[PDB]
Amino acid sequence: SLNITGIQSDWKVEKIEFAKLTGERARSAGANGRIGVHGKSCTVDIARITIDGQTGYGSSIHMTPEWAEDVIGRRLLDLFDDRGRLREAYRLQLEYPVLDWLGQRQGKPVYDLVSGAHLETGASLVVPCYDTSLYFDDLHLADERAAVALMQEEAMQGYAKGQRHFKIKVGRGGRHMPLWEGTKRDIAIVRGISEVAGPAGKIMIDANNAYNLNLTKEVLAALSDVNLYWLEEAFHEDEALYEDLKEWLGQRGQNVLIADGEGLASPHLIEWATRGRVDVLQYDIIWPGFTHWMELGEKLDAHGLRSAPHCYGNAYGIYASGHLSAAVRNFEFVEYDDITIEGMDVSGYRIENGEIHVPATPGFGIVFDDELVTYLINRSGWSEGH
Ligand SMILES: [Mg+2]
Ligand SMILES: [Mg+2]
Repeated sequence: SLNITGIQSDWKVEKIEFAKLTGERARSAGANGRIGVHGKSCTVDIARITIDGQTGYGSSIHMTPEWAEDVIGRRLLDLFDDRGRLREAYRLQLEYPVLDWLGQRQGKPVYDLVSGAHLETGASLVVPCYDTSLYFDDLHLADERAAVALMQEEAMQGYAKGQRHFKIKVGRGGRHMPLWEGTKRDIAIVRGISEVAGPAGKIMIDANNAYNLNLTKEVLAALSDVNLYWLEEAFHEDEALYEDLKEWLGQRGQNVLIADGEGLASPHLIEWATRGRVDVLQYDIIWPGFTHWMELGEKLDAHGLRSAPHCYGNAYGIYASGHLSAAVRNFEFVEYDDITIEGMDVSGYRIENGEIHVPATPGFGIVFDDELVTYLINRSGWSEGH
């Protein structure tokens, strides 16, 4: 719900520029339930848009130079819905540099533009987040007691930077380790980090589909004392099996929410959530993205369902995610991964008390190095202009 009234029909997309910014993760990410080592290396595709002689910056995907050629000249006021929402056709490619621009021009943070009546203007935005960096980093260790320590120490690194909530990767038995040994190792790791997290610490687990329903039940029973907040993708989403699991957790009065949605989602996932089998929805912050999320969040709140936008692989989305919490009431967490992108200043954001602090600086509050971006655009990227 952007405000198209302040927008003039004079304002025109004048130049689109593309660059892939690169970085490192603070600590290398290992394997998950289904695939191998993730690594330390990170990249982000960013577009730089010029309207009315002012530059916007932001994430951009599925945009080839020929996509850009076509959009040049167009009125900014044209790419928007009647209700003040970027048209679908431009959503992935330009939604982020466009929104950034809007804030830059208006001298306002994007979250103020998209504001709900649940939050108020002048009041700071501080959003809960969680540490998502706990991968299968123990697979070189035969000694279960060693593995726990390594995982606890990784968690302490996050605790030291202000993280108080932890998503722990599970499903070691699915592919990478013998099923039983792996499964046991999954439990001992979660038990291990749960100490290191303390009692107020929220623990999430994510199996990246490496379980079935009896494995999940076996795992959850071995964690009934752990402050388990949610359980993410125990197996690919199936209503019947989740209907069996909610009722199972109900019997035992064990309060774990069920989260799902990332990747190639079941096209009936939402409906399954409205029939009460999935509590938390996890579509990616880049794809389908911000504008979709804004539309989706609303429906989700009407149903008293929860919004947890997936984010991993793209640092930029962490910061975007935070802004979205202003447009959705039942927003859950910012999926935080500690990454440093060259040319991408995020120091205006702060991590404290298991919470992310969103700056009042215009747009998405990220300061990009105009120069190195211009250096990268020229070196390996591209430009389209009049
Ligand atoms: Mg996941
Ligand atoms: Mg799934």
